[PDB]
Amino acid sequence: GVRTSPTGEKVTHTGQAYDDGDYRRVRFSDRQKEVNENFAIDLIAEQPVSEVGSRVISCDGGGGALGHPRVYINLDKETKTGTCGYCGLQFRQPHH
Amino acid sequence: QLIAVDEKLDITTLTGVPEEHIKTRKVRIFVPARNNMQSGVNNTKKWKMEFDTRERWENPLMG
Amino acid sequence: GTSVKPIFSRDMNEAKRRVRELYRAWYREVPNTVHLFQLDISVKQGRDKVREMFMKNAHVTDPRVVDLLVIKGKMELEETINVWKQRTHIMRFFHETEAPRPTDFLSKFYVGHDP
Amino acid sequence: LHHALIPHGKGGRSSVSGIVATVFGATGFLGRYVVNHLGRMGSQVIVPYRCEPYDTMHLRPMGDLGQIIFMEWNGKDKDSIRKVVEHSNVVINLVGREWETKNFDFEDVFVKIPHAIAQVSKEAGVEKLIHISHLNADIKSPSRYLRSKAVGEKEVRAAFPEATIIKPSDIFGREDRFLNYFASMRWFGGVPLISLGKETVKQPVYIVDVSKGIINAIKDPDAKGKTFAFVGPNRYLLFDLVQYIFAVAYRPFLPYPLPHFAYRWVGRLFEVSPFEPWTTRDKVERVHMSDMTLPHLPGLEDLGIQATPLELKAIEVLRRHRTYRWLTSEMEDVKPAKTVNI
Amino acid sequence: TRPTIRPRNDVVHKQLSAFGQYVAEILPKYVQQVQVSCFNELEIFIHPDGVIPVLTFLRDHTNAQFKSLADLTAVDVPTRQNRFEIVYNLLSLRFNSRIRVKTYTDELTPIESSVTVYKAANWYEREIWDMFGVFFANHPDLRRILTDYGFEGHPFRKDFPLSGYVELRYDDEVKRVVAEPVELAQEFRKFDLNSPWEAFPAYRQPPE
Amino acid sequence: TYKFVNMREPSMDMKSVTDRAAQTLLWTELVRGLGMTLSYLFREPATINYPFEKGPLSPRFRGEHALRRYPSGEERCIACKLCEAVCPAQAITIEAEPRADGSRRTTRYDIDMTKCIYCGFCQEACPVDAIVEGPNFEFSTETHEELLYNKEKLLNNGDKWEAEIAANIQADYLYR
Amino acid sequence: ELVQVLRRGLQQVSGHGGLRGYLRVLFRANDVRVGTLVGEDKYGNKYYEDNKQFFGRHRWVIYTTEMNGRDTFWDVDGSMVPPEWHRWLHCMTDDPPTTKPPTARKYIWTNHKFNVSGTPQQYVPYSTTRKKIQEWVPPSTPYK
Amino acid sequence: SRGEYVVAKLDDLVNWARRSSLWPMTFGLACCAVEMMHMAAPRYDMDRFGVVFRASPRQSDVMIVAGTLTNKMAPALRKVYDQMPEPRYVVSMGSCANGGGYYHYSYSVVRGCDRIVPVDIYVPGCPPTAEALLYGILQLQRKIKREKRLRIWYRR
Ligand SMILES: CCCCCCCCCCCCCCCCC[C@@H](O)O[C@H](CO[C@H](O)CCCCCCCCCCCCCCC)COP(=O)(O)OCC[N+](C)(C)C
Ligand SMILES: NC(=O)C1=CN([C@@H]2O[C@H](COP(=O)(O)OP(=O)(O)OC[C@H]3O[C@@H](n4cnc5c(N)ncnc54)[C@H](OP(=O)(O)O)[C@@H]3O)[C@@H](O)[C@H]2O)C=CC1
Ligand code: SF4
Ligand code: SF4
Ligand code: SF4
Ligand SMILES: [Zn+2]
Repeated sequence: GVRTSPTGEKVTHTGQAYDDGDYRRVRFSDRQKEVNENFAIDLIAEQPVSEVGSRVISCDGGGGALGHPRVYINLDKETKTGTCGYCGLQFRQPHH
Repeated sequence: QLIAVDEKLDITTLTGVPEEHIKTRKVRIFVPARNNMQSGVNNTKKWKMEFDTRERWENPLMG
Repeated sequence: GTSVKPIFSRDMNEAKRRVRELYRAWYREVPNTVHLFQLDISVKQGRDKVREMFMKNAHVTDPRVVDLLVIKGKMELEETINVWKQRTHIMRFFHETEAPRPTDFLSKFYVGHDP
Repeated sequence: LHHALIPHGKGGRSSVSGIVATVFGATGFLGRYVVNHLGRMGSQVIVPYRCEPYDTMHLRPMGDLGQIIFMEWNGKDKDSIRKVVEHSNVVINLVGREWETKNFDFEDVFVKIPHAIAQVSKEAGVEKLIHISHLNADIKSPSRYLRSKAVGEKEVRAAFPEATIIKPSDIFGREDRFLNYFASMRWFGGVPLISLGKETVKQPVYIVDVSKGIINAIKDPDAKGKTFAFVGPNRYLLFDLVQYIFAVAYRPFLPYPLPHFAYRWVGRLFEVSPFEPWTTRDKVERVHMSDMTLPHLPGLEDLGIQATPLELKAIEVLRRHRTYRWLTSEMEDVKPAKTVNI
Repeated sequence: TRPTIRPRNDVVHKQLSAFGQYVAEILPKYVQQVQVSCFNELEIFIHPDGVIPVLTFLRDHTNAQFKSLADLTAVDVPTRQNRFEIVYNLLSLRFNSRIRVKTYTDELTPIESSVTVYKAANWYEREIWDMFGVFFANHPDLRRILTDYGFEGHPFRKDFPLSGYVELRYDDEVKRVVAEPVELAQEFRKFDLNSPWEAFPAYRQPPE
Repeated sequence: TYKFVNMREPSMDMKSVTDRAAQTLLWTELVRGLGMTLSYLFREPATINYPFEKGPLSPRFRGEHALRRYPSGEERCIACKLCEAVCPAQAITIEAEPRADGSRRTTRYDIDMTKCIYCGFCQEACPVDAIVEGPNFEFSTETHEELLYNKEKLLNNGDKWEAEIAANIQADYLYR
Repeated sequence: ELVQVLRRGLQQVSGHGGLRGYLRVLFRANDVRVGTLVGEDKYGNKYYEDNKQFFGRHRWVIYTTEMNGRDTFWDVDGSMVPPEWHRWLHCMTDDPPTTKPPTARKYIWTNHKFNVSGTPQQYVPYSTTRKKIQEWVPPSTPYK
Repeated sequence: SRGEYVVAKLDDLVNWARRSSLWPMTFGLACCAVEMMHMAAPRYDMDRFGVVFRASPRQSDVMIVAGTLTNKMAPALRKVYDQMPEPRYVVSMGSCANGGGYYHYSYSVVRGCDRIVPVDIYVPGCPPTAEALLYGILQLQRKIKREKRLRIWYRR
């Protein structure tokens, strides 16, 4: 989700872009500014919320021992989904 | 035999420390306070000596 | 007796004679150093530098510290004579590349925080 | 002051000085010293170059990581000048040739290029401009070099009213063409001097003094629209100066007088070299021209610089010109020269 | 207790204790303490005046015969009045044993050179002088060995900073390498790793 | 148990003395050396045709660093700073903060590759397999500054080398 | 036996596509061996194999003459190999990406890039964190 | 034109001659000299590219700084670099020569050989493999191929 600064400089996922008056933009003259094009926040926002039939769900990020440490998520609040503290995936109980 | 030197001990001229970092420095002799986040007290036994904090600035490259 | 043993000298007088002996050797060596290392300084300049290096430690009153200083000066003299040192090491005594740090209050205040 | 430009540190290699300088002509004799002094403080130096990048290797150890940036530019292209001075708050102009190449004459390197640099710096928001002219620069001199220098000086002043103009005189140093030039003519058997060098007076200045003066002018608020004359502490007759030069190099001195027309002729003959000429007619004119005395102008003493006399620095340049027999001779052995001091 | 714990050797412990008592009995004038570690290492602490007698006895006595000097070094403990601790590690080829001899000194008191007893000590003592500033009396040639020429201060001492006081670079103005006060682009980051819970109760000190 | 290497004395037989004399006068041992070197002349050389052929490597090989992602495209790194605490050369610098969605993610992640000793302790310490040493080793630069990686460069390295890093991890994670 | 190695050399000349192809490979790769084509690349590289060679020569790549934007007829480098063929070519596996393709991820680069050092596409480091201290902004209106 | 074509051809010939004949100084300091030796070994055969070690600096084209530079050695390295006849090139090998590496915060180590001599190629690693140094050498060859000395002289 790269947006362009009013100076014409690409803005990174962190959000740092030089101000028009910053002399440090000269390092990109005759060269380029390195910006990763895939934003993790937007990529994780696209994932669907998983509905499960239990009050507590488990997440290891997938892949078994190739993911993250296994954690257990509580799904008792009906106004908000449960999010993994490592992976970012969202879970909820069937409502409505 | 022994020569009976009755002077104050001073090894300043032998340590090779620049005279800036001997006269303008101020050390603090203290027992460190317990980290209030934990109840362990093993880090409050000995005495520490540290120097006065000087200037730290941001690198123009990489910050 | 303070239970302290000497290195070489037992009072300030022998320490002073060793200092004087060392000083003569350094003073004598200076012209050979200027010729051998091909330094762009005068013999007067090098002898003034030797004088300044000796006077930096003129406030010492401990014969043991004076003995150790003379020992270090002997090692320095030996390195120069045998050409172990390089024009680099000899000219480090003069600090040509260093901007002189100001000493008055106002300049220190203007530049930064160091006292 | 744009926080990113606030000075920080102890003025060393890793410090921040707040100076962002675009040094034109940084690949020359004076440019290397200026860039070294700027990078000592921890300044951001922009080095515009047109030569081969191999000829800029010596400037890379002069700054910390990221503090020296090399960009390509064209003297006749103003977009390049805008590109290199866009983010700078100081611009230094050290561009100049001592001979006229087929692609650039004297008024291309001393008039057109300085004027374009000054105008682009003014319209790009640059705060300080340092322009280097000659001490003997006037519009009525027999030398095209000095005429172009004077025209370019006035035109730069027109394009950048608050620019600092510095007029040194016969800079001498290791990579100089002054002390080196005289030493180099030993091979030609004799030393040709117009009127035996008895009617010419020179006041050479040390290269390090000029670099320090430029650096001090960069960081002096009162030196905005002033003009400085960078001269040495002593004035010498040309005969005495060349005699001292040959004495320090321990070479036999065999001077002879040469008429102006013949020595101009041999300069013209040397001019045909497609490479750097050994000497030119303009070099002859400048060598056998007395140095102007401008006491109303500020000098190195007004920037805190105590001019270094030639006697304390001639050996470091002329020892390379000695033979093995005299290679280890010391500095105070060669009887300082006679001085025409007032 | 078998798989993961290092096994004990009581026979070597008894032998080393007996030999430590033996050395202590023979040299009462200089020996101040004898220890045997829990992993069978014999340490003998001596007064600084007894370096030559104790080392000569340990090299020449028929029962000891510690001919080879394995290592000689110093340890710096600033909280002690005698700042420096001189450690001698000797190896016996006849009896297949190793002994350690320890003494002390400070910044101004010289230690007697051990070069006559062991030829190998000449470089080791030069390094101790270079790194800690301990002067050795009667050394045939005492000078710096590891540091740069004209290096000021001793690096191994605790007070000396990790990065030193000066750094080097080449300057094109003077056409040589120059020394300047150290400036760091990125300062070394100090970590506080010690835990405030006691790990080894067997080493607990009295609380005064 | 020991053996002697040079305590053999030669026989004083008349024919043995004659053989030694013939060796001295006719240089037989030197001819033997020449024969050995001639035999090597006719062997196939061990040279490979770089850059068209490459030396063998292993999945364990430690190469240029990279920051990895989860299959969904979310970054794996959670700014625990275990890699920073374990780095023997102090080559890693990390800053973090809560992201706009509250996730615990870094804002700065630099590795000074002129400080790094390429020991791989950082990827052993990482609990989520975020930082790895990839298989790339041909990344020489022309300036010093190009070897001071930041988070953008490392994430791009991960995106570029994932197809190989994942396969190398798959072949070796059972030894870890 | 000598006539047979001569036949083998002649067959090497013939199997490279005539004399022109033989000279092309001889002046590009400095090698005239012929092996079975394991597969071709997305960018023009070809990967061959010859199991009768000793370990190290049994696999090789003939680089493409035209990478992303430059002409690589003479100027080739090892950084031109994509990661899957990079794994196959360095003998980290026995499986070419033609028989065992890598897993597809949406964030994986669809276009490999060589070492871009010395070109305008070179990486330039910078600080990725925001400004730490904010300064007070004086009011725009006069005070007296 | 005609003169620019001639100077372009002469640039091509000179650069080809210079890059095909790269003679490094027989110079090495630490760990990385072992991998440089392995590059000289039969598997990689640095000789087959025209690259042969020669002891004398006066007969050297390239300096490869392979190992840690210490404050005691820096004057010697600068001395042997200054005695190389030009054109001369410097390749930095490994972390220690690149930026100080694993002794960066030491009191006796120069934080990068580029504080002493200008560096043309920075080869990263600890130590870089023999193919890494080979890649660096071929990259230096390409950089030499890219230089234009007589084109710039002709346009002065
Ligand atoms: C008369 C005396 C003065 C001149 C003497 C000259 C002697 C003869 C000239 C020698 C000719 C050989 C040069 C051509 C060989 C180049 C080979 C070819 O590969 O070059 C390619 C590019 O073309 C060359 O750069 C052309 C260079 C030559 C240009 C024309 C030569 C002009 C000669 C003019 C001589 C006139 C001098 C007379 C003055 C009195 C790139 O190759 P490269 O890839 O890198 O090398 C292999 C690396 N691989 C494996 C990756 C492929
Ligand atoms: N040195 C002296 O004795 C005196 C010097 N000055 C002035 O000081 C300035 C520099 O002195 P110095 O450095 O000794 O002169 P140099 O010739 O030694 O340096 C010349 C500089 O100008 C650049 N340059 C020359 N022509 C052009 C051009 N046409 N287009 C772009 N860049 C060009 C060169 O770059 P490249 O190398 O790439 O051409 C080089 O960096 C000059 O203006 C000179 O007149 C004043 C009084 C006396
Ligand atoms: S490989 Fe080792 S030195 Fe390099 S970043 Fe990881 S832990 Fe630090
Ligand atoms: S890379 Fe791994 S170890 Fe390092 S901060 Fe991120 S999650 Fe923690
Ligand atoms: S970079 Fe690593 S391998 Fe090379 S010299 Fe330094 S410590 Fe040794
Ligand atoms: Zn998860």
